[PDB]
Amino acid sequence: GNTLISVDYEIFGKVQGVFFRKHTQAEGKKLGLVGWVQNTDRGTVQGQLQGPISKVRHMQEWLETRGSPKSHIDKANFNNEKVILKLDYSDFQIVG
Repeated sequence: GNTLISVDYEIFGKVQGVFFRKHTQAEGKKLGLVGWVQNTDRGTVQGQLQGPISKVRHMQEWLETRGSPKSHIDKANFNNEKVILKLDYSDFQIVG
């Protein structure tokens, strides 16, 4: 059992109408992460990532430069980066 972290994310850019949520869920699962992703009312994509630090950090880089193939990302805001006792999530859902 490694040090587990959680981080909140919000992604600004051409991120809706580009299958962003599907590809986020897929990549999170590929990297062994749990959490969630949704569209927000301000046109951004938002969620949390939880998992081992190297895995979360990789997904953070994904969210900074890549996302779904047709998306382009202006900014990824991260906050509430915290060490956690255990995962709060058992899967990675698209929730909104």
